[PDB]
Amino acid sequence: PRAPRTYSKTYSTPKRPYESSRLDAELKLAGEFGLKNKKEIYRISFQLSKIRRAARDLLTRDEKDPKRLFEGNALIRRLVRVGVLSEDKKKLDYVLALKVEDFLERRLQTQVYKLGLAKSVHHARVLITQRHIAVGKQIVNIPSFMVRLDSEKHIDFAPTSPFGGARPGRVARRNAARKAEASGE
Amino acid sequence: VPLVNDLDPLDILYKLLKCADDEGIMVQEVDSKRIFNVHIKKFKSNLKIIIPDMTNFLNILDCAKVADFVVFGLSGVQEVDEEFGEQIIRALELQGIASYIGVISNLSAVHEKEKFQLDVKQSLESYFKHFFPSEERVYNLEKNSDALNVLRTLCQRLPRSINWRDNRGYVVADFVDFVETSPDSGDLVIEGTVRGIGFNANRLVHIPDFGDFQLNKIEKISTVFESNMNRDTLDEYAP
Amino acid sequence: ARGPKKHLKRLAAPHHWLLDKLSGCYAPRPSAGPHKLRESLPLIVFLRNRLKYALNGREVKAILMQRHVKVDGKVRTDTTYPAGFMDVITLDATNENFRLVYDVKGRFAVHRITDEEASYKLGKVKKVQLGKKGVPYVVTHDGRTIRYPDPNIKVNDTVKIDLASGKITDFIKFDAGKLVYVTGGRNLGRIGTIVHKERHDGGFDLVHIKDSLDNTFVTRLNNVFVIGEQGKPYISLPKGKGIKLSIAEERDRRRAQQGL
Amino acid sequence: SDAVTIRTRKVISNPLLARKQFVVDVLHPNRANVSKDELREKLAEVYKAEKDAVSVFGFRTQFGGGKSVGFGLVYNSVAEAKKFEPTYRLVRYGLAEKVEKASRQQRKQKKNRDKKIFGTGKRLAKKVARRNAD
RNA sequence: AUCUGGUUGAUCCUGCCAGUAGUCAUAUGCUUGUCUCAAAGAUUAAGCCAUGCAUGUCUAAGUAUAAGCAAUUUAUACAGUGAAACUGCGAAUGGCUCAUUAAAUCAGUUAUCGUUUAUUUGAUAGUUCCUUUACUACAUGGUAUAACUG
RNA sequence: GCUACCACAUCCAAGGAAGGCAGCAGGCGCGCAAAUUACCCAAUCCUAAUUCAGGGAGGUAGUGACAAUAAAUAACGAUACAGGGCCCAUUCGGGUCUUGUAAUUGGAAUGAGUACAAUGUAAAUACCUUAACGAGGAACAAUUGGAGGGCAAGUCUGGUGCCAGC
Repeated sequence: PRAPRTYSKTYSTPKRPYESSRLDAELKLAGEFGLKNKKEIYRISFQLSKIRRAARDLLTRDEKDPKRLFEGNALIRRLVRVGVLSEDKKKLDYVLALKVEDFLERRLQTQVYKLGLAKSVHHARVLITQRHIAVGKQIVNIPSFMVRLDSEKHIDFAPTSPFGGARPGRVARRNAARKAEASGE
Repeated sequence: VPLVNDLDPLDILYKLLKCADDEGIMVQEVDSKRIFNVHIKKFKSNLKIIIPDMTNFLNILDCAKVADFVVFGLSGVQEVDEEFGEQIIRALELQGIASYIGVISNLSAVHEKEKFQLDVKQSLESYFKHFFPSEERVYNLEKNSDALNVLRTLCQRLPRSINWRDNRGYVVADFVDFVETSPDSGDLVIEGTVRGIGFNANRLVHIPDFGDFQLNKIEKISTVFESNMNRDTLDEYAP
Repeated sequence: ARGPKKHLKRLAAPHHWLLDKLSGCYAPRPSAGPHKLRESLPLIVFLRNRLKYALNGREVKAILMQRHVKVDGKVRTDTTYPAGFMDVITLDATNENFRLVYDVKGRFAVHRITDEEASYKLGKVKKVQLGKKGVPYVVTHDGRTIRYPDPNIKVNDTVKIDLASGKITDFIKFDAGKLVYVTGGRNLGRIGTIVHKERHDGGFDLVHIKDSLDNTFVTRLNNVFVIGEQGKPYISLPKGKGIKLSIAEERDRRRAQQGL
Repeated sequence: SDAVTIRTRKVISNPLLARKQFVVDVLHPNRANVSKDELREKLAEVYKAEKDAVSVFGFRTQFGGGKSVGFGLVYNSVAEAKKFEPTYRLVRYGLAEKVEKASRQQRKQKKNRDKKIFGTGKRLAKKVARRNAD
């Protein structure tokens, strides 16, 4: 034998499948941000609905209760460090009215279009996938990075991509090898 | 049956017998012999190993139809040829045949890196996708562990053979000698083992390139029978 | 089964050794020796999971066969010899001397000591009896027997042992207000002093111990190891010195110390 | 063109096997994966030792080029490095030769049939040379 | 912390049958490009089994006249290496299955002032020729067998 | 490990002699129902007279839509013709837009795949890195299930009821 390897499932579908007032607000997020399927939106409601449950009972036990103070001021501290809670909303009741696009506005697909690198929200997810953008020194290629707050200011192009750096791709090299040698013949 | 003209089936035999755990069976049987009778002292079975001559073609066409397992060799340096290799494959299956094993002798010729000797197997699967959807493996006899379950299956199985050749009786010869009965006609002693259903003294026997000849007696040597006078019309145009 | 068992599986290994749960399938099983099974630490968990000197099992046997590693002034080559509490591990080709003693969160700590503290060893007193031909002896917690003691020694006291000749210098009694180490249970590794000790006839006796910051707790009698009189131990204590810090107090004490 | 920069981090002095072990970190912009022949001959002059007394292993190149991290170590004599280092690292370096035996299946079956002969077996040879002679 | 369709011409009820989601819950149908991690002859038959393997072991330190090798040399008892065999230790661990078993197993909890224990670690043994040194060795008693030859 | 009876079944010169896969690979049996007769002791650990020998225990691959995580199958222009559109509106167009489409036209990006090297590894295979190669993509082409009601989606044409309970 050996030890077993833990895993977890990360989303959850909803109870009523075909009812129309749900189906549109999911649609207007998938066109606003450009997400592939609605499994990507269930992924952000799961993660939210365990944050909300975690604060939902530290509120029940008393104040000046040392489990509220150790597990509270860490949950608050992690949400600000990625930049979802506002810096003036550092109180535990304020996380109970958090919303689902306050995480959706921190992905790399959304934080690169706002910071002036791509002309549309679909020019982001194809710029990232093809290894062009590199926070720090690291080419990432995941459209759901959830950028930390003190590293919003490091995003740029890559020191290998033809856009922000060296040699052109194998169209322009192929076109230069289609015309410059063909200038004599 | 080799499927290209430059092959050493005696060496393919010596790639089939190195994994048999005797040693003194291959070296003494080399000079000019095409029939072999060998007893396998591991799975406790005896084999009748034959090998025809590629210079003739007609001998190839009946050495299949005596047997029940046909070892189909392939090549690791070429593909098959149409008029001679592919036609002789199309020959035997259309006249009817029992089961068979496709196999490759040598895979030294492709370069000693591993992945290049992998896919050349997949190329050699080509004549078992449109010919037969009933056999998916090709056993590499250079591998010792692939060369053993090619010995497991022929010593321990027997397939559905043909219909018509089975239900009449057929003997292969082992010792043929002529003895004298008359200057008009003598006698041939034939030593062998009867396959099929048997041979009885009320009908005739044909051998190709010699034709039809009349028996006289039957003796089983570890049942002495004779030919009665109930013969048929031993002629061409019966009156 | 039919005889003794001889393998230890990986998840059943004792937790405070901190073997990672994916590298293999079995753990080292400690040999039969001076200290108990789940209260000790073999010489392979020391020399490759603490000091990081060796990278294999095959490297540890290459160290032990060169006759470097001693315990208590005696050479060992058993690759799972069971070193336990208060043992002295004297390497030679580095001139380092170690002493096995407890951490605060419940672990066996790396501790370097001098070249003069490594000449002796404490040990408590598990029983005192009258042997054959009328001589008495005394049994320590690691199993040393020593004949001819002073008569004033009783059980649960503490002796001091000289590792050279295997003999006694002096001893400490057991009463109220002494320095005490705690070697088993939940408050494991804390140091404090005796308030008083109540007794239950035919049961397990309880001591009450006060810290230095004056907060108290209770354990059974046998998890209590006397060290010295108040304010004066006989051994070199680790950092923290057996003070329990609450988890609130040790986040920010790590925060303000984070100035590197 | 290429700054093949060699850091050597977290060093430990090991006299119990007479060596130093350290984490090798190598920066190499605009190149793929500096080979072991360089990384062994580079470190010798940095530590003033023979080429044969150094060895390196375990190199993973980061996601997206540029560098590689791993391990190397070095003994203070070539007599020690033949004494302590595992013999498949020695055969990498052209230093120790490949032994050639049978496979693992052929020397299992070989010993199970020398479990049947009580002794040398020479007395058994003249027996079958008598009876199987006739 | 949620409900919708179906009894009557029409309405309120008791009431059940459809629907709706989940499954580390097994098969099955059509499809199937990438990276990481991976269960897998349990159910029915604790039914039957061809071939190969899974348990052996030596240090400077119990026994070497190999008619072994190396020869190489200070060595006339032996001394380098080293098959076979006696002696010592292990084979009671590990791995696999779930048939039996309902106060039994098993769990958390006690007891041995009611018992056996190879090993490991630490202590521990002037007294024993009839004798206090009288015949009868302590500068050291006796046969028997293995491998091997035939 | 051995010995008896019970149920089995193997070789035989017929005098006899041998046997237990609910260990690992593999069988022809059953059923709705479940992988290779492969490579090695490098790691994890156990045994031995012992650092050296042994280990289907255990590790590494093949077969694997059992389950779980990350996410390709297109993104940018031009004119064009439309409309809306905010405005210059005189009324034009003066700006800002948004689409709509124009087998209307342009150039850039890239890994699926292939493959020198190096790295990985006990040796290899693969993943990370990287020469040369690799697209208008019409072909490098997504599929399963439904379109009275419950329950998101059609007033559309064709059967003599070809190929009707549904």
